[PDB]
Amino acid sequence: MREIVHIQAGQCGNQIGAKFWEVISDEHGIDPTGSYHGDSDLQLERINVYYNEATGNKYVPRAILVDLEPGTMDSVRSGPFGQIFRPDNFVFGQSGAGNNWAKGHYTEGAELVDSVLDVVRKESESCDCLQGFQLTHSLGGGTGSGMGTLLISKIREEYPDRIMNTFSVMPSPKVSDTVVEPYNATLSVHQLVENTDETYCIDNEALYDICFRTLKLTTPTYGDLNHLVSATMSGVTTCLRFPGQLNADLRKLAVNMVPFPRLHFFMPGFAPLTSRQQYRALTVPELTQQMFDSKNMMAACDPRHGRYLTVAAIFRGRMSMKEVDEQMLNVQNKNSSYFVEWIPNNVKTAVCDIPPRGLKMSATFIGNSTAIQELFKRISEQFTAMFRRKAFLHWYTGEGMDEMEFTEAESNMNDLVSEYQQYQD
Amino acid sequence: MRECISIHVGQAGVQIGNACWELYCLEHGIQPDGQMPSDKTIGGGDDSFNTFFSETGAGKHVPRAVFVDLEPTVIDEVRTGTYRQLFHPEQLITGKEDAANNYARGHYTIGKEIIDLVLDRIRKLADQCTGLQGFLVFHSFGGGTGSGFTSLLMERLSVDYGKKSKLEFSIYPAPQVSTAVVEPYNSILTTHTTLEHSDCAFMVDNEAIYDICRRNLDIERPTYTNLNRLISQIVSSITASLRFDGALNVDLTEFQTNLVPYPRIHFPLATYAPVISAEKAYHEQLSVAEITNACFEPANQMVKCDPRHGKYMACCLLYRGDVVPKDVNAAIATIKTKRSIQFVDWCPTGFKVGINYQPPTVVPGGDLAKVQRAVCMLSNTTAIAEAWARLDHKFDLMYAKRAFVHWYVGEGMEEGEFSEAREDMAALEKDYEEVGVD
Amino acid sequence: MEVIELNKCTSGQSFEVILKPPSDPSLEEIQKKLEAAEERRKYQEAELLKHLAE
Amino acid sequence: MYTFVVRDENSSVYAEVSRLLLATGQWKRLRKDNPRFNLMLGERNRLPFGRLGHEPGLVQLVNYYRGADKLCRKASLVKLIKTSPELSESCTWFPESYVIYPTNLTDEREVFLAAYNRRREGREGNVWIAKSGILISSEASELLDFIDEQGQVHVIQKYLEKPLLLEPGHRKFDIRSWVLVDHLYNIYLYREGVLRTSSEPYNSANFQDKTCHLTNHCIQKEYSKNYGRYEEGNEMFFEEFNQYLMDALNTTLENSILLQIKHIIRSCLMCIEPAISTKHLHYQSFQLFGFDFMVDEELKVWLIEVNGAPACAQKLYAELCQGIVDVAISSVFPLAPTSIFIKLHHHH
Ligand SMILES: Nc1nc2c(ncn2[C@@H]2O[C@H](COP(=O)(O)OP(=O)(O)OP(=O)(O)O)[C@@H](O)[C@H]2O)c(=O)[nH]1
Ligand SMILES: Nc1ncnc2c1ncn2[C@@H]1O[C@H](COP(=O)(O)OP(=O)(O)CP(=O)(O)O)[C@@H](O)[C@H]1O
Ligand SMILES: Nc1nc2c(ncn2[C@@H]2O[C@H](COP(=O)(O)OP(=O)(O)O)[C@@H](O)[C@H]2O)c(=O)[nH]1
Ligand SMILES: O=C(COC(F)F)N1CCCC2(CC2)C1
Ligand SMILES: [Ca+2]
Ligand SMILES: [Ca+2]
Ligand SMILES: [Ca+2]
Ligand SMILES: [Mg+2]
Ligand SMILES: [Mg+2]
Ligand SMILES: [Mg+2]
Repeated sequence: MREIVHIQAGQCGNQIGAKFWEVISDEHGIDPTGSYHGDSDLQLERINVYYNEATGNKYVPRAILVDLEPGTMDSVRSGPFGQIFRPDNFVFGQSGAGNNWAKGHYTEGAELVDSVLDVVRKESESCDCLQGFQLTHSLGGGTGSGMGTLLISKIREEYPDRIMNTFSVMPSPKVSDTVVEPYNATLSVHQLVENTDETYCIDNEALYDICFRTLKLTTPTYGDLNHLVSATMSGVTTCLRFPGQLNADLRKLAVNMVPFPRLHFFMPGFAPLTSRQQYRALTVPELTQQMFDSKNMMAACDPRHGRYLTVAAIFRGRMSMKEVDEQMLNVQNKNSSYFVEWIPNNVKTAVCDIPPRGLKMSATFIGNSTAIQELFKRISEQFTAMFRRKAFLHWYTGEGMDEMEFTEAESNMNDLVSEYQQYQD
Repeated sequence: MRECISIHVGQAGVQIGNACWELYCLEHGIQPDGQMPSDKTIGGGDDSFNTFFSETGAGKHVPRAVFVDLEPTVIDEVRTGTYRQLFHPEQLITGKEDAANNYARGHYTIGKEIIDLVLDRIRKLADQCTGLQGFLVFHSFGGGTGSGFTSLLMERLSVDYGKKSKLEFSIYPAPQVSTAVVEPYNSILTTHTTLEHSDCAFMVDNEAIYDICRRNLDIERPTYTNLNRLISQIVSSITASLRFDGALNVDLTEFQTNLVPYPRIHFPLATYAPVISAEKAYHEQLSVAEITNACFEPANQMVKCDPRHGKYMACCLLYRGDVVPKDVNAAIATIKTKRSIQFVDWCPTGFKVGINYQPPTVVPGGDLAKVQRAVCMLSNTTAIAEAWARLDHKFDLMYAKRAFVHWYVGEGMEEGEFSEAREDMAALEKDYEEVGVD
Repeated sequence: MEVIELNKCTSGQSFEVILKPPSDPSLEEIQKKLEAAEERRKYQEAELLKHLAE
Repeated sequence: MYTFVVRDENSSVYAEVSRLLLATGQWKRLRKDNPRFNLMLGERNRLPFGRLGHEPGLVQLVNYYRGADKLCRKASLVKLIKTSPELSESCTWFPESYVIYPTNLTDEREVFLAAYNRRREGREGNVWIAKSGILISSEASELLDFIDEQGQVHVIQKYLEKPLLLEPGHRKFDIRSWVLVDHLYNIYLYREGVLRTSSEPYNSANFQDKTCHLTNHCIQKEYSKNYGRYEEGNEMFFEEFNQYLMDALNTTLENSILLQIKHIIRSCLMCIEPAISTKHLHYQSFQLFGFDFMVDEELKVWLIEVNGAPACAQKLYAELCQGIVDVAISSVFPLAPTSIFIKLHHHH
């Protein structure tokens, strides 16, 4: 009974989190009304990790929906599985955040945060042994970014010894809402560096290029991007939601993936990613070659530009586990120049007999690569291009911030990049 | 008759313990309900099996065992398993959240709060003993509980039972069946703080058990059940003398006498044979000399090393089945004339031999085939130091970068305890080279 | 090649073969170590809460 | 894609093998500390055998047999021959030898003096050579006093006083034979041997000048004045040495010398096979050996020493090195003749 409390904040946070619960709810046999209708007891074995059990055998997600405007959450409640979420778990305001980190963190957000902690405390008080929290949000907006990181800061104060995990969508000018996204992203990254144990970095540019080039989607939408994150989120959490000789709790995964407290930002990956030649059976070598290929990486970073500190791959479906080990040991022993030699056996593999819906077998990739520094390098350059001219700063100074706080975020991330550099040589 | 209290710490210890007592029951003729038809003395008796089993007035034979894990998933299997009736609920101790492979967590953070409860439950078994010999501690090197909480229990056992002996059955970390990257740290930490508290330690390297399962049992990807059913065969061979009538290794003290001439060098290598796949229609049964000859093949050693390039300090041959002393000496003679068995000049060049006529018991539905005769060789070679070398090297590669050290320091451990632990292993590796090399 | 101390019983026998002659921390000390690390945890957590309070 | 590491930058031999490996476009070299390797061209001293064969999914192969030092050491060989029943103390192809520890440190001093005094009284040639810095002398007092001056273990053995001298020149020589033992413990002998001949006339009335007595390529090239006269680099190859044996002695190199060399290589290597074999081992071993033989005026072959890290003749680096890749490395890691070796079959 190692429960996980889920929180989704903001537009991106809630639209992605919605599809996430849609995906795993299907994998566990939970219909849109919370009733179970699966056929394998493996579905219910660890069902209580993400769901509570109400009366009548009803399973209610352990999720807290947060946003500073009603719009996004209203859609979810009216969406496919909107009826499955606890009504009290909807915590929202009306002003909105205006894609302003200061509004989500200091002004609007501060007014609503105490009431979100009221629901978090209520979900925790029902847990037999809380593993920790997981947040899904974007960093370029104002609520998921500004108020999300304010939520983590306060959740880590009331639960200093619980694991704090985040799925964080990183902004990209190619997939942009506003020009202030680097400002918000740089301000959140420093918060995550301090108050998260694991952050899964998800770059919207990678999600977009995968949809255009690999999935062959002429005109990708936000929905299209959210499909990939949904599938990925289901993949990384497979070693949590199902039984296996792993016995992996959030803290155990952190202990074996994070060799240094600040370098806890991961690159996820998924395979296959087929275009509609979609029924063809994918072999184990093919799953492996793709899972480690950059075109299947969702951080928009070339691993061949850095070195892997640790790597964790999960294989789903009925397949030769022997053949699995063979191909994994072939990937490492064919490109050992990209794995650090000072962490013995830093590549681990888990297998799962239950594949995702509609796939005979897949593989989810979780890599702590020093190549992630290229991402923060992008954000830092876009941040400095505007900040040197103080462009758009008035939005933030008007909310109570000072330029000094921006300079600090600037440095605190450049330091982060520098830390990733030394461990890469 | 003197009693032996077995202690199982962590997942590896608990599951291995489950596999052994399953075997002890099949061997001693005990049913899952604790009933023993052959035991004519009901609810009492000072027989050789009573060293591991007590008896209730209702005729139940209850293991003298304690299961401890900082997380309840593994031990919940014992509570509802086949032999759930053997133990009473007091024998099974479980926690809420485990140690997350963090030695500092199982020893300090979490161990400090549960140590006094485990000792209390053990004291309940001691109070049923008329002359408690010692303890048999089963644990893993890599686990945060098995490594971190074990070393704390050992320190406290040396305090509450100063004159009692303590043997170990330790699982050496093998990448092929592990997802932990920090297992080298834990191993070197638990060996340092446990070294002066364990009188004799049998190390089993999963890498060795893994290949023995793939090679002999034709198992392409062995599970823990396979690895454990085999380890409880070796453990059975090493504990049989304490559970059966005999004269060799009749008490836990004899293990330190016959196998450990030097205190720190208390890690005998174990070799077992034959391991035959049951799926083989019918196997030609091996002779006393062939199974004894196998005891010097690196293939069936519990730790892969080259004993030829070491020096034996002691040597025990434990036979089970159709073996008479004549055959043993015949094989030994031929083996000395063909094998490279270099002893230390300050130790006799000899072999102690134990024979039990009951052949190895096989678990119905298991992997091992029923053989007419088998043997387990307990030899104390400097060659086992190869294991410490591999491990100490992996420790050095990570520690040079302080990788993962923040997790240990975060749980209250000082960074100095790392180097202090490492420096002890630098001394341990030195004691082995001084005794073997010229 | 010698055999010494041959003991026989109903369930087996044991003997020796010589091929060639030769040529703690008190209970108080542990409580301190345990509590010492507990104090270093409380100090580390204090500096965390002090950080968050700022 | 096979991978290997290099941990002996001085090995002229395997330096070539490593060069040929990369030439195949199928062998990738890794850092010397990268444990994910297939082939280890390991260091000479203190090679970490205990760390081999423990990488999941890697079949690892190394270029040194653990334990072969018993055969490639001055004192160890003497002990191995005197104690091993397969070689016995009456071995007829190894000069009488004795292990002599310096007095400032079992030891065979008295056992040596007994044979010495016997030879002195028997009017027989009593000239011995001490080594481990080499001394030749006929007075036992000088040989022992020299070892005591040193601090390391020395070995005193009979100096072949009737060595076969090549004409013209009247000059001493030795024969180097390279021998490769693969993982399956086959014994392959290189068809090309070299004679490191002395360019000075052998003089039996003066062991002080160790120039015509020590056929070492460095001594003839440093303290000899006729270096490179009769043959280039004081190195005569089997072709020439064979033609000489026929013209002068009316015999072949095969019948008069090679049969004994092939018999000495077998007896030595087979003797230690049970101690160093990697048949049922978690890793695999192979090694290149350099045997040094002496030939007397009776055409009898004697074993001087065995080199564990031998160098090759400048003219035979390409042929032998590639051959080391064919039967030693590629036999375990094949790539997607007329062998240049002579298999010495034996009972395993
Ligand atoms: N032979 C064998 N090894 C096991 C078994 N279970 C776990 N291991 C090994 O134990 C090591 C990890 O230690 P665990 O026993 O799982 O850890 P723990 O003692 O439960 O402590 P925690 O970290 O708190 O969970 C790994 O190297 C595993 O290969 C088992 O049943 N048999
Ligand atoms: N017992 C003996 N009888 C005759 N000559 C001898 C001898 N012992 C040594 N030599 C001479 O010494 C040379 C070999 O010396 P040795 O091999 O012992 O030293 P070393 O090992 O440093 C040279 P290498 O490179 O061949 O190993 C030969 O050329 C030989 O002529
Ligand atoms: N992958 C994905 N990214 C989104 C989605 N919606 C917005 N984003 C990204 O998130 C950033 C905008 O933040 P947003 O969540 O809309 O602001 P917030 O509601 O105040 O937190 C931009 O960089 C967008 O590219 C979505 O549905 N999917
Ligand atoms: O506060 C900001 C600044 O956003 C900027 F930081 F990205 N808003 C944007 C303009 C509309 C608004 C109501 C005033 C909200
Ligand atoms: Ca307001
Ligand atoms: Ca009884
Ligand atoms: Ca003690
Ligand atoms: Mg938006
Ligand atoms: Mg555990
Ligand atoms: Mg030499």
